[PDB]
Amino acid sequence: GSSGFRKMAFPSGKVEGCMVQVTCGTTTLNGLWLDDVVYCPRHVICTSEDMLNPNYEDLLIRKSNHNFLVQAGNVQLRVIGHSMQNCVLKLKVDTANPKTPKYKFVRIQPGQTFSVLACYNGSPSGVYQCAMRPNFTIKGSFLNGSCGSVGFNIDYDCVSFCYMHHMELPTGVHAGTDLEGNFYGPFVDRQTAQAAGTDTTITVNVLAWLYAAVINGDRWFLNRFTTTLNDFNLVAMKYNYEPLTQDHVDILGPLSAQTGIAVLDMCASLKELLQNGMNGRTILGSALLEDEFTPFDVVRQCSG
Amino acid sequence: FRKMAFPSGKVEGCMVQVTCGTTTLNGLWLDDVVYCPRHVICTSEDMLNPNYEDLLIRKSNHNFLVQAGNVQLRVIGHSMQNCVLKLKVDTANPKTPKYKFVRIQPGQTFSVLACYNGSPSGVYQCAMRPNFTIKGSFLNGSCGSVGFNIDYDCVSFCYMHHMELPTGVHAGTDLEGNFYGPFVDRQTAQAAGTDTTITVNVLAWLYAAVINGDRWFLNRFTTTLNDFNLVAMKYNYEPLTQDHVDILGPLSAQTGIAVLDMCASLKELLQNGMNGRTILGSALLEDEFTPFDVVRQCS
Ligand SMILES: Cn1cnc(Cn2c(=O)c3c(=O)n(C)c(-c4cc(C#N)ccc4Cl)cc3n(Cc3cc(F)c(F)c(F)c3)c2=O)n1
Ligand SMILES: Cn1cnc(Cn2c(=O)c3c(=O)n(C)c(-c4cc(C#N)ccc4Cl)cc3n(Cc3cc(F)c(F)c(F)c3)c2=O)n1
Repeated sequence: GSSGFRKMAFPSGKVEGCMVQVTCGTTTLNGLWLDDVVYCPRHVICTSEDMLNPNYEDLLIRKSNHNFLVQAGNVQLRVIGHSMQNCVLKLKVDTANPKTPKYKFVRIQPGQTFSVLACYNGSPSGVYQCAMRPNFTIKGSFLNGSCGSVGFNIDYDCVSFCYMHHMELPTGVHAGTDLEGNFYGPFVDRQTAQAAGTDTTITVNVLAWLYAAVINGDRWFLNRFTTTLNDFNLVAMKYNYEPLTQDHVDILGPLSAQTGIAVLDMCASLKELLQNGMNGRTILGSALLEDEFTPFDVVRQCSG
Repeated sequence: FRKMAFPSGKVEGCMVQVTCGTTTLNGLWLDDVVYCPRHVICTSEDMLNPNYEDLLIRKSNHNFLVQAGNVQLRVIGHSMQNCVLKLKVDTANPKTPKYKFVRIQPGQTFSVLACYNGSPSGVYQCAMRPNFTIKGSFLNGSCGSVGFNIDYDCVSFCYMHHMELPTGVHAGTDLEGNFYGPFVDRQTAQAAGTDTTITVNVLAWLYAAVINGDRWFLNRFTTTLNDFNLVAMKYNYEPLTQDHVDILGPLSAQTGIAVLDMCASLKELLQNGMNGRTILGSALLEDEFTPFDVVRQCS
């Protein structure tokens, strides 16, 4: 049929050119170097004696510039200023990053997707795509030493940084901040076991992925039941799916036009899947309903 | 575990576009040579069965438009090597990474940088299927996009995309222009043969499950390699080679589970099914993570 379907990340080169390593004493993690400032998680100034409940502002006033070792590949960068914005440490260095891309800091909404460049000791190791969960965690793939890896989207030639990785929660999901240092979700940069709120499924993204499945020739789940938007949302909420808004229906328009399947008709298919299950069948090779592709992700991949 | 691509920056810096007339596709610029599919020299009249030798004889350096963005790179020599065109240019790419060309085996995974008009659009992980296709994601204009692995600072290029087959899977060559599989670069009826399951990767996935403490399927037996291979083929699984056994060695050592004991465990799963149980939260056995991917991603 059409031309295949995969989780796809943005090319990571523009972000790779910004990754550095930041060390405080025995403590090492990753930083992001843009112009003459390096941004990283402030937890780097804590020690194991501090980590349970750090007083960051005490820790920082006791710091000197020379306490921070910033390395870009093989070159050591001189720190000539330091400050802290929320949970992000900013180190001013005496040289600009020549590879600084055009960029913006943005705070993303639950449901939106982004790419993550996982790094260790300042070196990029892998790229993958994630979503901000409705409970403001992310289901990433990160190991010890990934602290400071960033998430982003690319538009034309501009990198929108939206995430900086801080921690792994006990359930194995991940928590972090925007680039102003504000956590997504109710989390705190202390080494304490932290639970997230109950998660829900991102309905508009499931619908977008069902439209991808149709574009790829997988149509077994379609039906002719009718639904209104309100009645679809009542069933959705019953199954811990997020509400679908009229803005969602509008954003699904291009996918609906391309496949000739009305958005509310696709909702009636999803309603049936939620009530009856998949009967051990798959959709796009998946046994589960996938909710980490946005409408934009689908269109870009299947039309653009 | 999840599927990760390699950081794509080293390959991004090698992508260019190649145009002949009104036809444009992607090329790879390493040192002073640009590599691209030779299909670029065909017209819509040539496509069913092109005479590539003839079409190339009629080409001169001045007929090829190579661009890095809007910047044209002057072509100073051309040749064809199997199904790849090689265009020598007058500028060595200053972003050339350390690199090798390698030809991979079925089962091996790699990252694809999908590009359109020389501009990278996205990166994803893929496996070479046993039928020598990939289940990629590509649109028209993606011809010449490449697949690669990175080891330390070195980029091992293993795939250059040529075409989509009627089932929507993809076919291409190595960087010496030799197709994976029986495919040819012309618009004919060619079809992917029936595919099979990549046994060595399933085994690596079971090892990953064990490492993470998910070990219910470890049965009390062992098997010979021959008996396992004969049973595997009955379930449309690939037979294991001696090289597969060897690449499983680091996971076998890490878990203390002999390769042939894990084979016996998989044999029971094939013969009996899951009983409704899951492995790593999946009712399905995954066959697109290699033993390297498990090592790479658990560490
Ligand atoms: C398994 N895994 C998956 N993702 C991760 C990411 N990941 C790391 O990369 C990492 C690291 O590299 N490092 C280095 C430290 C660290 C340890 C000490 C000590 N003793 C002091 C400072 C730090 Cl930053 C903590 C880290 N932590 C714990 C942590 C991180 C925080 F920013 C935080 F505010 C908090 F309260 C706790 C972490 O979660 N791990
Ligand atoms: C939906 N989709 C998914 N993957 C793709 C990749 N994809 C392209 O990107 C693409 C392209 O960009 N282009 C430009 C051409 C093209 C057309 C003409 C004409 N007329 C002449 C030369 C070429 Cl290279 C053919 C292409 N083809 C067809 C093709 C490509 C071959 F190299 C080949 F040997 C063959 F016999 C047939 C293709 O498959 N498309």
